[PDB]
Amino acid sequence: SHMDKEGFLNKVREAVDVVKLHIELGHTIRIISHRDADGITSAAILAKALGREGASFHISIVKQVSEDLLRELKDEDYKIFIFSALGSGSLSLIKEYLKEKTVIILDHHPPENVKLEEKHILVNPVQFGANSVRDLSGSGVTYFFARELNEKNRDLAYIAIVGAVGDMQENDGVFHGMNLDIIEDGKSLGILEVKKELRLFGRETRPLYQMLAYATNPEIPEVTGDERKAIEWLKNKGFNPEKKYWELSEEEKKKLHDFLIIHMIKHGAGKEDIDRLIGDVVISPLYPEGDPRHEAREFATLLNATGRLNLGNLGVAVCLGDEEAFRKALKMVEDYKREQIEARKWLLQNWNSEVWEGDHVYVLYVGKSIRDTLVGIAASMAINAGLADPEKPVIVFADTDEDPNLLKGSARTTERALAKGYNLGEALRKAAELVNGEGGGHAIAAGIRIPRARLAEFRKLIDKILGEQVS
Ligand SMILES: Nc1ccn([C@@H]2O[C@H](COP(=O)(O)O)[C@@H](O)[C@H]2O)c(=O)n1
Ligand SMILES: Nc1ccn([C@@H]2O[C@H](COP(=O)(O)O)[C@@H](O)[C@H]2O)c(=O)n1
Ligand SMILES: Nc1ccn([C@@H]2O[C@H](COP(=O)(O)O)[C@@H](O)[C@H]2O)c(=O)n1
Ligand SMILES: [Zn+2]
Ligand SMILES: [Zn+2]
Ligand SMILES: [Zn+2]
Repeated sequence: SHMDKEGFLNKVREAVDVVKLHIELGHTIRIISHRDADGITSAAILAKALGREGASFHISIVKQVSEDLLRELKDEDYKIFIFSALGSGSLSLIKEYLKEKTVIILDHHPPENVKLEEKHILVNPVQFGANSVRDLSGSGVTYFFARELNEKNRDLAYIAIVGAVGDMQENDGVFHGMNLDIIEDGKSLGILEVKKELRLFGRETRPLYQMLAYATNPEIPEVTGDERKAIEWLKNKGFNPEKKYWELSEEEKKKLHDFLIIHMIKHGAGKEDIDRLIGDVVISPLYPEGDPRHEAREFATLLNATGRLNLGNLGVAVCLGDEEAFRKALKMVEDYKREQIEARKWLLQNWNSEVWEGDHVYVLYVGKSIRDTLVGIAASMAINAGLADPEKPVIVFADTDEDPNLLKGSARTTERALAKGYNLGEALRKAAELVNGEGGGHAIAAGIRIPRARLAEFRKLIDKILGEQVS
């Protein structure tokens, strides 16, 4: 990939001009944002930026831009809608249901290849050469929107990076694309620092043995999922296992890094996993050490915890400095992490007996054993736990809140699988059109909803469609 950065920024400036037309008239800005760290930070960036202009706004945090959602937004009397961190795969639907409204899409998903009307403006870095999961996230698009609207919005650079980390834009251990420009803005203001550190959840709030035991991206062999063994390993290497990572000296951190790298090599971990163990970690002196907001991944996890309970609006308030919202959000992270480890335990126990393996895909139907909103994490964990061939994409389906006749599915894969030609977003979109469902997303990570009774048909279909992508 390679971004035309100034061309993208000129498109951003075009959207800023449109939103200013509505601010002048006192129009309330309707905001629809994705239910994850990327979308929650996106909405907070818009809330702070519009607040600086004295404009009013109304935020909803949602899972997807569905035809049903757009039917609802069609009847709302707002004059302008901003979709942030989602929507680029729903341009035809937005064109239909919001035809007589002004729409701004601040997003980084692979855009639907259709023509938009004059009052609908897509602001998407992928259209200017970006890799959708690496060069900029939804919070990043929203950040540059806010920055062009008012230069004072550069103080949102850390919140923007929180969304990027939540979206795993530094999944290979380093930041890329225009995320590096946001980082430079934040450094100039002194509100963020980039450290070369252990890229695991728990730098601020977890004891070291839980930082190691929670590691699923990448896993630490023999230690992941076993706090007792994590304690034994840490003590044997000379570390107080109850200490938090932020309490280690820089000398002690580097010693831990060496021990972990040697451990992964001795247990045969792959080069890709070793390379993303140590890398860019973003902290912020705006918050105290030991506070999850002090580090981007802990902050993103805190926001994801509010989204999981359908309290994304509380996550927005956390980003905006509401300390009472922060105290509530702290109480949601423990159940969030515990359920992920339980999902991994179920996968290890049931993968061999339940998974359907085609020529180009694994399809796992977990029934009700894993929450519908966790099937994506589960698919990724099947790869990281070594259950799945890294070159074969994994799709996990579960029963879902949304509909008793529906299955919610998530697809995940690796960069080496993408090198073979697979594109999960495109494959799921095309398969959904044939089994009376709905799907799409990134090449490396995508979602789909299908009727439960069409699962067997879907498995054969998606295997064939993925195979046709193999060049
Ligand atoms: N392999 C993986 C994949 C996801 N996760 C968790 O899932 C969260 C969000 O995952 P998605 O980006 O797939 O929605 C991450 O921030 C992390 O807490 C994990 O712990 N291990
Ligand atoms: N119909 C769909 C379903 C999911 N997606 C995208 O696919 C990605 C992964 O989906 P899940 O998080 O639902 O597994 C998300 O970025 C989501 O916005 C999409 O663009 N169109
Ligand atoms: N290298 C990467 C980068 C992102 N991802 C996934 O891509 C998705 C991006 O989230 P959105 O669809 O919400 O933008 C997340 O599920 C994230 O875990 C990945 O699976 N591998
Ligand atoms: Zn260039
Ligand atoms: Zn998102
Ligand atoms: Zn995103």
